[PDB]
Parts: sequence; C-alpha cells; structure tokens
Amino acid sequence: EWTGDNTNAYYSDEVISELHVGQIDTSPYFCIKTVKANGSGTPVVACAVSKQSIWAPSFKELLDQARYFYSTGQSVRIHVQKNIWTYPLFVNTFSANALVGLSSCSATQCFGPK
Amino acid sequence: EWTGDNTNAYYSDEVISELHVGQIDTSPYFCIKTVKANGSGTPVVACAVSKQSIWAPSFKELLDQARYFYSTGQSVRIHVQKNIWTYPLFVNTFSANALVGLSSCSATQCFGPK
Amino acid sequence: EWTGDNTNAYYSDEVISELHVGQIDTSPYFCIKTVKANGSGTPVVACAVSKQSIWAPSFKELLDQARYFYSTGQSVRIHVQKNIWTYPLFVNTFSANALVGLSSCSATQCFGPK
Amino acid sequence: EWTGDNTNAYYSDEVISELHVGQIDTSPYFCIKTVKANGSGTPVVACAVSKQSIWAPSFKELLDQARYFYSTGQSVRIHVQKNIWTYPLFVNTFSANALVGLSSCSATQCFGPK
Amino acid sequence: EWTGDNTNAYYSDEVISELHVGQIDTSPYFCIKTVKANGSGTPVVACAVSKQSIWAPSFKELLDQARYFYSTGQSVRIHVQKNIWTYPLFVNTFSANALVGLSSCSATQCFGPK
Ligand SMILES: CC(=O)N[C@@H]1[C@@H](O)[C@H](O[C@@H]2O[C@H](CO[C@]3(C(=O)O)C[C@H](O)[C@@H](NC(C)=O)[C@H]([C@H](O)[C@H](O)CO)O3)[C@H](O)[C@H](O)[C@H]2O)[C@@H](CO)O[C@H]1O
Ligand SMILES: CC(=O)N[C@@H]1[C@@H](O)[C@H](O[C@@H]2O[C@H](CO[C@]3(C(=O)O)C[C@H](O)[C@@H](NC(C)=O)[C@H]([C@H](O)[C@H](O)CO)O3)[C@H](O)[C@H](O)[C@H]2O)[C@@H](CO)O[C@H]1O
Ligand SMILES: CC(=O)N[C@@H]1[C@@H](O)[C@H](O[C@@H]2O[C@H](CO[C@]3(C(=O)O)C[C@H](O)[C@@H](NC(C)=O)[C@H]([C@H](O)[C@H](O)CO)O3)[C@H](O)[C@H](O)[C@H]2O)[C@@H](CO)O[C@H]1O
Repeated sequence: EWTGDNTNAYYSDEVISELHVGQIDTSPYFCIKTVKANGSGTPVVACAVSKQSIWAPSFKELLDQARYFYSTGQSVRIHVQKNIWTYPLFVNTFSANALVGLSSCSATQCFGPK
Repeated sequence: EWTGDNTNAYYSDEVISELHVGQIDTSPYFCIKTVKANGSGTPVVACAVSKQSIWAPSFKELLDQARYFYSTGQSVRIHVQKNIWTYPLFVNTFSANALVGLSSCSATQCFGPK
Repeated sequence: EWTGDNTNAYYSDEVISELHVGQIDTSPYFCIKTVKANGSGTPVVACAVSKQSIWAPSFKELLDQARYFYSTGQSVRIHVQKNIWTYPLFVNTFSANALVGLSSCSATQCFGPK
Repeated sequence: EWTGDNTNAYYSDEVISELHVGQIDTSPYFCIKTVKANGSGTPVVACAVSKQSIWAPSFKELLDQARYFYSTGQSVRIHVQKNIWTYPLFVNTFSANALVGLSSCSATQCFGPK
Repeated sequence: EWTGDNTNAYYSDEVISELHVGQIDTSPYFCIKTVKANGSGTPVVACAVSKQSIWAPSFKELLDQARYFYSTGQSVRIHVQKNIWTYPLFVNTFSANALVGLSSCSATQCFGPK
C-alpha cells in the first residue's frame, strides 16, 4: 500500500481548520477538518486511529505533521482513504476517511503523489 | 469506550488557563484548568494519569494536545469523564474528572462530538 | 507518593531563570534554578535524574514542562522533595532537591497542591 | 557507513521548500524538496523511509531536523545517497535519493562533510 | 562519570552557531559548533553519537537541549570530553569532542559545574 495509490483520494489547496484528539476502543485518535484556502467547496474530514487500519504505523508521524500544518495554516494537499472507519456515531461526527498523507502546496504545485 | 459517549461530559468555548504536571503512585500525571473564553461561569478542572483509568492509552496525545492549546490560548471544547479519580487530597486539589478529549472551536461550532 | 504530599516543599510565584542538562552515573539529568518574580528570597535549585529516585517515571514530563515554563518566563509553583541526591560534588554545584512537580500561577493562586 | 562517505552526494546552500509525509509498505516516510538559495540550478528531492535502507535508524532525527529547517527557511547542505528507492511510481513522484544528513550553513561554509 | 568531572572541559559564554545531523555505523548522531558570544576566540565543535561512548544515554536529551539553545541564540556553557571519537574522516570534519552537557549563562555566571 502507498499514500499515492490511485485507490486513495486527495484534495489540494486546503487549509487545516480544526483539530480534535480523543480515544476510541482503546485507541488514541485524531481528526482534522480542512477547507479550501480560497473558501470554495465542501470541508474534508479525515481521522487517524492508533493501532487501527493498515495506516496505523504512520499515526504519530501524521499527528505531528497535522499539528505542524495546523499551526502554520499553510495550503496543503490532504490524502485519504475512503470508507475505513465503521463505528457509526464516530463516522457521523467525523467521517469514515482514514488520513493517509499530507503534502505542502507552496510553489507551483503540491509536493506529493498526483 | 469513546470520547463522544453521552455518559461523558463536555464544555464548549473554553480556554485552557492553567497547567500542572506531577506524579502520583509511580504515574506521571497532568491537570488542566479551563474557563469560558468570555470569562463567565465556573472553571473546569480535569486530569490524566499515565497508567490509570480506561483513558490511559491517550495520556501522551492528550498531554501534547493540552500543551499546544494552552500555548495558543484558542477556544476549545473539553471532554471529561466525571468521578474517575479517588485519591482524596488529589480530588480536593484538582477534581475527579478524567480528561478524555480536546476539540478546537470556531465562533459557530466545535469540531468534536456533542 | 504524590507531588502534593505534605512532606514535600513548594515555592510559589517563581520564574525558572536557568536550565542545565547533563549526565551522572549513566543517567541523563536536568536542573533548574528559580527566583521569586518580585526578587525577594533566595533562589531555589532542583534536579530530576533519569531512572533515579521514586520520581524517575516523571523525568521526561517535568523536563518538557520545565523547558516550556523556562521559555515563557511565566510565574510557577515549584514542588520539590528535599535531601534526595547524595552525590557530594553534584549537590554542591546544584542541590539535593528532587523536582517533583510544576504548576502555573495566576494573580491570586497557583494551580497545584499546597 | 557514514553520512560523509564520498559515495554519497551533497548540495550546499539549499532551502527546504516542500515537505510531504505518508506511508508505504507499512512504513511511515517523508520527502523534502530543496532549491538553491539564489534560485539557480534545479531542485533536489530526497526521502527517508522509517523501515527501509541502512539509514532507517536516523529517520526520526532527520524528520525533526527537516521540519525545523523547513520552518526557518535557512540555507542548508542536504546529504543524500542516490539510487536507493525502487518503487517506480514513488521514484517518479519524488526521487530515488535517500536522505542521509542535514547541515546548517554559515555565511561562507556549511557545517558538515564535503 | 559526571558532566562536571574536572577531567572534562567546558567553555563559557558561547552561542551554538551551527548544527548537523547524520548517521554513522548504524547510529544517529549530531554535532554542534559554538562561538564566543562576544566574537573572540576559537570555535568549539562537539558531537554526540546515539549508540557510542559512555555518554550515549543522554543523546536525546542533549539533542533536544542543543536544538533549544540553537533556536534561541542565548549564551551557554558547553561541556565536552576530549579525544572520544576516533574515525579519522569524522574527526577531521568535526572533532573528537563528545558533548556531555549544556548550561544556560547569565551575564555574571553559568548555571553548571565549573
Ligand atoms: C480530477 C477531477 O476529478 N476533475 C478535474 C479537475 O480536478 C481539474 O481542474 C483542476 O482541479 C484541481 C484540483 O484537482 C484535484 C485536487 O484537489 O488536487 C484532483 C483530485 O484528484 C480531486 N479529488 C477527488 C476525490 O476527486 C480534487 C477534488 O475534485 C477537489 O479538490 C474538490 O474540491 O481536485 C485544481 O483545482 C485546479 O486549479 C483545477 O484546474 C481539470 C483538469 O485540469 O479537469 C477536471 O475534470
Ligand atoms: C564537472 C564538475 O565537477 N563541476 C564542479 C563545479 O561546477 C563546482 O563549482 C563550485 O560548486 C560549489 C558547490 O560545491 C558543491 C556543493 O554544493 O557543495 C559540491 C558538491 O559535491 C556538488 N554535489 C554533487 C556533484 O552531487 C554540488 C553540485 O555539483 C553543484 O555545485 C550545486 O548544484 O556543488 C560552489 O557553488 C562554488 O561556488 C562553485 O565554484 C564544484 C562542485 O563540485 O567543483 C566542480 O567539481
Ligand atoms: C591560556 C589560558 O588558559 N588562559 C586562561 C584564561 O583564558 C582564563 O581567563 C578567564 O577565562 C574565563 C573563562 O574561563 C573558562 C571558561 O570558558 O569558563 C574556563 C575553562 O576551564 C576554560 N576551558 C578549557 C581551558 O578547556 C575556558 C577556555 O579557556 C576559554 O573559554 C577559551 O576561550 O575558559 C573568562 O573568559 C574570563 O574573562 C577570563 O578572565 C583563566 C582561567 O582559565 O586564566 C588562564 O588560565
């Protein structure tokens, strides 16, 4: 598996606008909300859950990087895999998207799988 | 268990106003005090104890997130579970509330369960 | 044991004015020097030593917390246990106090045991 | 092996201009893009993969250092080992360069092997 | 062993002016360069290697503290042990000094062994 698999989805020119940390079924987790930097479109919500899903190994790296990009407010590309979380109240509050990568979008293009 | 269980309690539009770190019964712990962003009402005190309670797995994530939100002073929703800690002098000093989640808040909503 | 045990000592409204990191007898350690925000009294010195004393579990907290309060210069309550370190040259340079807790302060109180 | 081996390659006076975090084959990874501080030449891309290559042990140290230099915009020397990564879609997105060191640069000389 | 042993060497009123991270013989390492705050004298270079020397246990604490004092530019006392590293190309690039301690310095004194 790879962040850049064509079976994943991504959204460019986004800003991380909200951050939540909690625990579910023995696992610390976090969720982020992102919105287009220019104010268009619909928010993207994605979560990472420790020790859950194939993306578990990168939980700490993604939490650290989400915090970093949240603090700068810079434009980013957010990479997700859809339909991963199944806990129904959790999905309704947040989403079923697993967070699988984060890329800066400084220069003339976003720096990540395209 | 989940941060968002309705048997937990939460308080919206708060700011983390105080932070304490210590040790009890061989466990590092920390506590936070929050107040309404507008200054009204009564403070909320909540603690996390590293190897105690069902929320022990999230100790480091919550410590790191509390420190971040304390440093920015931004508005948050604090999620707690009541009546968890029972060390008598500890409860007098702080509270019996376990910290179980932290959500960033905009002017109109908070990014977390309600 | 507890940070708040009445057999420990504490000093309120102090500023962490100096910070030192080293190693002794296989253990990383750090020490801090604190002074009253108003300049009265005499400075307090306390150290935490990795894998040494009953307070060893909280070494990495405390170190991270001391660094933060050192960086802001804010007024804190420092909690110590006296007469813990016995290495004579070390005590002469620093002190025998073990650092056991750190609490932020407001204009009227500090957020910690007293 | 050593960062400074003459079988590695290095580029002086570069600014870290992009950062990406993801996962591949159960391993967190990150990539950076750097450009000459004066704008000349072509960008350097290098990645570190936490579970892969002889450089795996330094993954966290390099990620933390890359994040710091990215945040300051200071000029650095980037040390790489060429032709390490082999997944074609990964190499085409990023590069085959393994990141093996990062050095600050004085106004006249970079602080690392050359 | 102790940072403050008189068989170690120290240098007061220095500023950490350069920072390098790399890997050697499966071990992450870092090096710093320091110069007198007042611009006089000869620079001091010292390194820490995660898996090597009697000072290995303090690698992470010294890395974090070196990064902190590097970021603030404040004046420090650097404590080293001479003639530790032996790989000739490494020593020629950097030095044989092992980093064994870092102390903050006021105008009058430094908070560390002397
Ligand atoms: C690829 C596609 O579905 N539609 C094409 C447009 O995307 C494209 O117009 C450009 O769109 C750019 C944004 O492209 C992405 C992105 O954010 O990187 C590509 C993503 O694959 C896509 N993600 C998903 C799940 O579909 C994503 C998403 O649709 C939006 O982000 C949601 O708001 O868009 C960018 O905005 C360019 O400025 C814009 O020109 C063109 C190709 O040139 O044709 C469309 O069919
Ligand atoms: C064919 C050839 O060998 N050409 C070289 C010169 O073009 C070049 O000129 C000097 O370059 C200096 C910078 O030196 C490095 C550096 O960045 O530190 C040395 C690196 O080994 C090299 N990296 C490689 C080959 O992978 C790197 C790179 O080649 C470019 O210079 C940077 O994009 O340059 C410095 O800028 C001087 O001002 C300049 O005169 C040097 C560099 O090797 O010597 C010739 O070999
Ligand atoms: C040739 C010689 O050794 N001269 C000595 C003087 O440098 C010195 O004068 C005072 O030095 C003060 C700084 O003292 C230290 C320091 O940095 O804390 C003491 C250290 O032990 C020494 N470290 C060594 C030798 O490894 C260190 C070092 O020499 C300098 O930092 C290098 O620049 O100096 C301070 O600068 C005073 O302003 C000055 O009066 C004294 C004591 O060393 O007499 C001579 O021995």
